[PDB]
Amino acid sequence: SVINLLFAAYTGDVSALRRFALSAMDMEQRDYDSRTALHVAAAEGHVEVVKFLLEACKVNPFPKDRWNNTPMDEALHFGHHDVFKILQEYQVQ
Amino acid sequence: SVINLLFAAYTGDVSALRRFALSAMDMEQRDYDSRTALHVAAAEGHVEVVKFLLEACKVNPFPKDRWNNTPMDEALHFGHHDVFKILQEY
Ligand SMILES: [Cl-]
Ligand code: NA
Ligand code: NA
Ligand code: NA
Repeated sequence: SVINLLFAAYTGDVSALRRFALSAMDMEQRDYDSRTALHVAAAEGHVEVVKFLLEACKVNPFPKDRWNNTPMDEALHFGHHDVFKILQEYQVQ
Repeated sequence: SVINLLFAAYTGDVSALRRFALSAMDMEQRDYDSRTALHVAAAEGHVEVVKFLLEACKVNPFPKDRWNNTPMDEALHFGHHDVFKILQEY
Protein backbone atom coordinates (compact mmCIF):
# COMPACT_ATOMS: atom_id res chain seq x y z
CA SER A 1 0.00 0.00 0.00
CA VAL A 2 1.75 3.20 -1.17
CA ILE A 3 0.30 5.29 1.62
CA ASN A 4 1.36 2.93 4.42
CA LEU A 5 4.76 2.16 2.90
CA LEU A 6 5.85 5.73 2.19
CA PHE A 7 4.49 7.23 5.42
CA ALA A 8 6.29 4.50 7.43
CA ALA A 9 9.46 5.39 5.56
CA TYR A 10 8.81 9.10 6.28
CA THR A 11 8.52 8.61 10.02
CA GLY A 12 11.43 6.15 10.18
CA ASP A 13 9.24 3.25 11.36
CA VAL A 14 11.47 0.27 10.64
CA SER A 15 9.27 -2.01 12.77
CA ALA A 16 6.31 -1.30 10.51
CA LEU A 17 8.36 -1.70 7.35
CA ARG A 18 9.52 -5.13 8.63
CA ARG A 19 5.93 -6.18 9.25
CA PHE A 20 5.00 -5.00 5.77
CA ALA A 21 7.90 -6.78 4.07
CA LEU A 22 7.26 -10.04 5.97
CA SER A 23 3.63 -9.96 4.79
CA ALA A 24 4.81 -9.70 1.13
CA MET A 25 4.22 -5.97 0.54
CA ASP A 26 6.05 -4.71 -2.56
CA MET A 27 8.59 -2.40 -0.95
CA GLU A 28 9.38 -0.74 -4.33
CA GLN A 29 5.89 0.62 -5.02
CA ARG A 30 5.86 4.25 -6.13
CA ASP A 31 3.65 7.29 -5.78
CA TYR A 32 2.45 9.88 -8.39
CA ASP A 33 5.88 11.54 -8.26
CA SER A 34 7.63 8.22 -8.94
CA ARG A 35 8.98 8.32 -5.37
CA THR A 36 9.97 5.15 -3.48
CA ALA A 37 10.24 4.42 0.22
CA LEU A 38 14.02 4.58 -0.22
CA HIS A 39 13.79 8.11 -1.66
CA VAL A 40 11.70 9.35 1.27
CA ALA A 41 13.83 7.65 3.92
CA ALA A 42 17.02 9.01 2.33
CA ALA A 43 15.60 12.55 2.21
CA GLU A 44 14.72 12.33 5.93
CA GLY A 45 18.06 10.85 6.95
CA HIS A 46 16.62 7.60 8.32
CA VAL A 47 19.77 5.46 8.20
CA GLU A 48 18.21 2.33 9.67
CA VAL A 49 15.29 2.43 7.20
CA VAL A 50 17.72 2.89 4.30
CA LYS A 51 19.87 -0.07 5.44
CA PHE A 52 16.77 -2.25 5.95
CA LEU A 53 15.36 -1.53 2.50
CA LEU A 54 18.72 -2.11 0.79
CA GLU A 55 19.98 -5.12 2.73
CA ALA A 56 16.87 -7.04 3.73
CA CYS A 57 14.34 -6.03 1.11
CA LYS A 58 16.82 -5.87 -1.80
CA VAL A 59 15.26 -2.73 -3.26
CA ASN A 60 16.79 -0.94 -6.27
CA PRO A 61 19.38 1.45 -4.71
CA PHE A 62 19.16 4.04 -7.52
CA PRO A 63 15.50 4.58 -8.48
CA LYS A 64 14.74 7.88 -10.23
CA ASP A 65 11.78 10.04 -9.25
CA ARG A 66 9.79 12.59 -11.30
CA TRP A 67 12.84 14.89 -11.43
CA ASN A 68 15.35 12.04 -11.93
CA ASN A 69 16.52 12.38 -8.33
CA THR A 70 18.01 9.22 -6.84
CA PRO A 71 18.12 8.53 -3.08
CA MET A 72 21.80 9.54 -3.24
CA ASP A 73 20.80 12.93 -4.72
CA GLU A 74 18.33 13.36 -1.85
CA ALA A 75 20.92 12.42 0.75
CA LEU A 76 23.34 15.03 -0.58
CA HIS A 77 20.67 17.72 -0.99
CA PHE A 78 19.34 17.33 2.57
CA GLY A 79 22.78 16.88 4.12
CA HIS A 80 22.57 13.24 5.21
CA HIS A 81 26.13 12.20 4.47
CA ASP A 82 25.69 9.09 6.65
CA VAL A 83 22.86 7.91 4.35
CA PHE A 84 25.00 8.82 1.35
CA LYS A 85 27.82 6.55 2.58
CA ILE A 86 25.43 3.61 2.90
CA LEU A 87 24.08 4.14 -0.62
CA GLN A 88 27.63 4.42 -2.01
CA GLU A 89 28.26 0.80 -1.04
CA TYR A 90 25.82 -0.15 -3.85
CA GLN A 91 27.36 1.84 -6.77
CA VAL A 92 28.20 0.65 -10.29
CA GLN A 93 31.89 -0.06 -9.75
CA SER B 1 -6.57 10.35 2.22
CA VAL B 2 -3.78 12.52 0.97
CA ILE B 3 -2.63 9.78 -1.40
CA ASN B 4 -6.07 9.42 -3.02
CA LEU B 5 -6.25 13.20 -3.38
CA LEU B 6 -2.86 13.52 -5.09
CA PHE B 7 -3.50 10.49 -7.32
CA ALA B 8 -6.77 12.11 -8.45
CA ALA B 9 -4.79 15.27 -9.22
CA TYR B 10 -2.20 13.17 -11.06
CA THR B 11 -4.79 11.52 -13.30
CA GLY B 12 -6.71 14.73 -13.88
CA ASP B 13 -9.89 13.35 -12.26
CA VAL B 14 -11.80 16.61 -11.63
CA SER B 15 -14.99 14.65 -10.87
CA ALA B 16 -13.27 12.76 -8.03
CA LEU B 17 -11.71 15.98 -6.72
CA ARG B 18 -15.17 17.61 -6.65
CA ARG B 19 -16.58 14.73 -4.64
CA PHE B 20 -13.64 14.90 -2.25
CA ALA B 21 -14.00 18.66 -1.76
CA LEU B 22 -17.77 18.53 -1.25
CA SER B 23 -17.24 15.85 1.41
CA ALA B 24 -14.97 18.34 3.33
CA MET B 25 -11.60 16.81 2.39
CA ASP B 26 -8.78 19.28 3.06
CA MET B 27 -7.72 20.06 -0.50
CA GLU B 28 -4.52 21.71 0.77
CA GLN B 29 -3.21 18.66 2.56
CA ARG B 30 0.43 17.64 2.04
CA ASP B 31 2.16 14.32 1.57
CA TYR B 32 5.56 13.22 3.06
CA ASP B 33 7.31 15.36 0.38
CA SER B 34 5.22 18.43 1.30
CA ARG B 35 3.50 18.10 -2.07
CA THR B 36 -0.05 19.28 -2.68
CA ALA B 37 -2.73 18.39 -5.20
CA LEU B 38 -1.94 21.68 -6.91
CA HIS B 39 1.75 20.75 -7.29
CA VAL B 40 0.91 17.39 -8.87
CA ALA B 41 -1.77 18.76 -11.20
CA ALA B 42 0.57 21.57 -12.30
CA ALA B 43 3.41 19.12 -12.93
CA GLU B 44 1.06 17.13 -15.17
CA GLY B 45 -0.42 20.18 -16.99
CA HIS B 46 -4.02 19.51 -15.91
CA VAL B 47 -5.53 22.94 -16.55
CA GLU B 48 -9.06 22.04 -15.44
CA VAL B 49 -7.82 20.57 -12.16
CA VAL B 50 -5.60 23.60 -11.49
CA LYS B 51 -8.47 26.04 -12.07
CA PHE B 52 -10.83 23.94 -9.92
CA LEU B 53 -8.39 23.90 -6.97
CA LEU B 54 -7.61 27.63 -7.28
CA GLU B 55 -11.07 28.98 -8.05
CA ALA B 56 -13.51 26.69 -6.27
CA CYS B 57 -11.44 25.22 -3.48
CA LYS B 58 -9.50 28.46 -2.94
CA VAL B 59 -6.23 26.61 -2.27
CA ASN B 60 -2.94 28.40 -1.57
CA PRO B 61 -1.49 29.05 -5.05
CA PHE B 62 2.17 29.01 -3.93
CA PRO B 63 2.79 26.10 -1.54
CA LYS B 64 6.44 25.01 -1.33
CA ASP B 65 7.33 21.31 -1.48
CA ARG B 66 10.37 19.77 0.23
CA TRP B 67 12.62 21.12 -2.54
CA ASN B 68 11.10 24.61 -2.05
CA ASN B 69 9.38 24.39 -5.44
CA THR B 70 5.95 25.87 -6.11
CA PRO B 71 3.31 24.69 -8.54
CA MET B 72 4.38 27.53 -10.81
CA ASP B 73 7.95 26.17 -10.75
CA GLU B 74 6.61 22.72 -11.74
CA ALA B 75 4.55 24.08 -14.62
CA LEU B 76 7.59 25.91 -15.99
CA HIS B 77 9.86 22.92 -15.52
CA PHE B 78 7.56 20.52 -17.38
CA GLY B 79 6.65 23.00 -20.09
CA HIS B 80 2.99 23.61 -19.16
CA HIS B 81 2.79 27.24 -20.19
CA ASP B 82 -1.02 27.45 -19.91
CA VAL B 83 -0.84 26.31 -16.28
CA PHE B 84 2.03 28.73 -15.71
CA LYS B 85 -0.03 31.71 -16.96
CA ILE B 86 -2.98 30.67 -14.77
CA LEU B 87 -0.86 30.61 -11.65
CA GLN B 88 0.86 33.86 -12.63
CA GLU B 89 -2.50 35.64 -12.25
CA TYR B 90 -2.17 34.98 -8.52
CL1 LIG C 1 4.43 26.34 1.84
NA1 NA D 1 4.76 6.17 11.97
NA1 NA E 1 6.31 10.89 -11.94
NA1 NA F 1 23.50 8.01 -10.41
